[PDB]
Amino acid sequence: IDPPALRAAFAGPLAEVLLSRYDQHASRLLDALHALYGQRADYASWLAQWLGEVGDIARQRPQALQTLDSTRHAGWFGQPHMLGYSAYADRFAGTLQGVAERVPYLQELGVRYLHLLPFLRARAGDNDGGFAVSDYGQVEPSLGSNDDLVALTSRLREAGISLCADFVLNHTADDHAWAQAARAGDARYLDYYHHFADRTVPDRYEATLGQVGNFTWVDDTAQWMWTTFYPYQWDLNWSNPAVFGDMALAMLRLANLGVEAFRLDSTAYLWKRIGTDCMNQSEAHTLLVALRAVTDIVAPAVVMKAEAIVPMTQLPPYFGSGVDEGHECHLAYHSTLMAAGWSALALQRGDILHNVIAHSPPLPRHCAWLSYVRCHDDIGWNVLQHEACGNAAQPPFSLRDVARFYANAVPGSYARGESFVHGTNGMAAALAGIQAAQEAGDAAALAVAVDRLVLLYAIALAMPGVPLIYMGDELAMVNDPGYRDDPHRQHEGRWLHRPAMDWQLAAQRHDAKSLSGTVYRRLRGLIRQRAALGALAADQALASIALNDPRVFALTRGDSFIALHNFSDQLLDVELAAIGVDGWTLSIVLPPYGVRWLQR
Repeated sequence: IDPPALRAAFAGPLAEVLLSRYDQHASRLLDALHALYGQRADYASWLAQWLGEVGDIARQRPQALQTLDSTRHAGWFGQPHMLGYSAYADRFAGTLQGVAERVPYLQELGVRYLHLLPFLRARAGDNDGGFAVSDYGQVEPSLGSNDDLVALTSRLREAGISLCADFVLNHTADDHAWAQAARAGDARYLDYYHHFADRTVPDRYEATLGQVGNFTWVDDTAQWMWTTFYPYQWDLNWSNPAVFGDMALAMLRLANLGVEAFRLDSTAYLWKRIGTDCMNQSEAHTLLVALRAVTDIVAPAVVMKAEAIVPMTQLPPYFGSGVDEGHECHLAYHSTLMAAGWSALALQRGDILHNVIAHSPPLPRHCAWLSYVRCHDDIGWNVLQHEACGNAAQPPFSLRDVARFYANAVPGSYARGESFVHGTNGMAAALAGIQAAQEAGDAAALAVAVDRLVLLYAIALAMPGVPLIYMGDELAMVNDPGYRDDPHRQHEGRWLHRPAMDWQLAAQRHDAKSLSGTVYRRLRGLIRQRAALGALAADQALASIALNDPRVFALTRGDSFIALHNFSDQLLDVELAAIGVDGWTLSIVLPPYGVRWLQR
């Protein structure tokens, strides 16, 4: 208790801007922490010490970053010029400094938000693609060190690009320094994890748990360790304030190295409670509110993004529920839209997209969506289970049929994906028909395939928030079956859509006659138009006009923008009086898989 004392601990021996923010946000932070740890005898002593540490980190934040902090307005990340890009640092340019040398390429595309997949120290051996983190405070040696991260983000800022980094807060690798200390008998760090002397308590938990099989016996610690995911990933005990404190500090150190966005991974499992499924508990959101409050005070230029890949009906809480709305995550991934796009494409049904947008939870103030077409993972069709059941406006559809189509397990498919309802692996270009058309040297089919790819991206680009291009899609890169020939990746089918960047192919973006140049040019056109449309800013409404033709999808933004999509293989038109329009293009005829943008 005693706010002035805590403020002084935070303040240090002797700051106006930083302290003004503390005065406005610290109370929310304190209530969150008290709700979670307030009953502990060590709470007060822990809090005072931690705030002192936070204050020191805050004051050492680079001036350039402090400037972004005090000049960025809320919702900056949702403006029209914002365009994202996701890639593995090694696959894209080998190293961090290599990524920095490729910034001109990112700047020409129009990128302002770059997500580099797990680049922090990862577990030796298997590490689930870097998600088994062994050190939150140091870069994977093969990519460089903190010095290079700093140089990278400085270079990125020179192009107006914000770096997004994964922050795996639910668990660490079993070789993380904390885990090694636990292995060595340090009771202090053993307590950073959920450990049990025997199966008694774990059995009680498991009774209501699910399988994603949640506990692993470890010889070195002589205890059962909570392991929701891989046996080598130990779940942190967030009921321990020291864990929250050290992770919060680790987040700020990363922010001080230039990280401007944090993809909070596996946040649903942050809080455990006997009797529950230990998922999406109230406390897990309280933890995110706390972390968000810390950033509002120390580094407000930063954004918090929920990684959670779930049905859009489960996303609102992440933006903060009730009194906390607007005080939790800034962004969330619209996975329902992503899967609906591919489903709509394979079934030639725009009505599925109408269903998704018409029911898309309205974004809270200063919050936005992360829209995308593909990512480093397989397409998880299950997120559409609800929609697939159909409703009064949209008849049901088969997810199994959609999966089979993209896995080319059906007679007439132009897709070349691979089954992982099981997910689907493969590059956007492979799924859209581009790979198949290229294999057959079919010019006609290639052109249609290019339209399909552009169509799905146009949808993401019209969304409120950050449209995230997956590395290589702008060049229509196809699958990389190469992983199939080396015993180290062979067992991981997702490598099929995790190719290394082809910089020679990238050089072809200049030849408007090449496939890559054609795809690149078309995507660039949409990107530029999006950048000029204020109606597309995240604070503007997002809706969908119900049309009487199931093949078409109409997406509206604000009250002056309308995007029309034809998800069928046939030419058709949409009557102006059916969408109450008669404006400017940026009835209306829509070619197969065509998209049209209009404004007042």
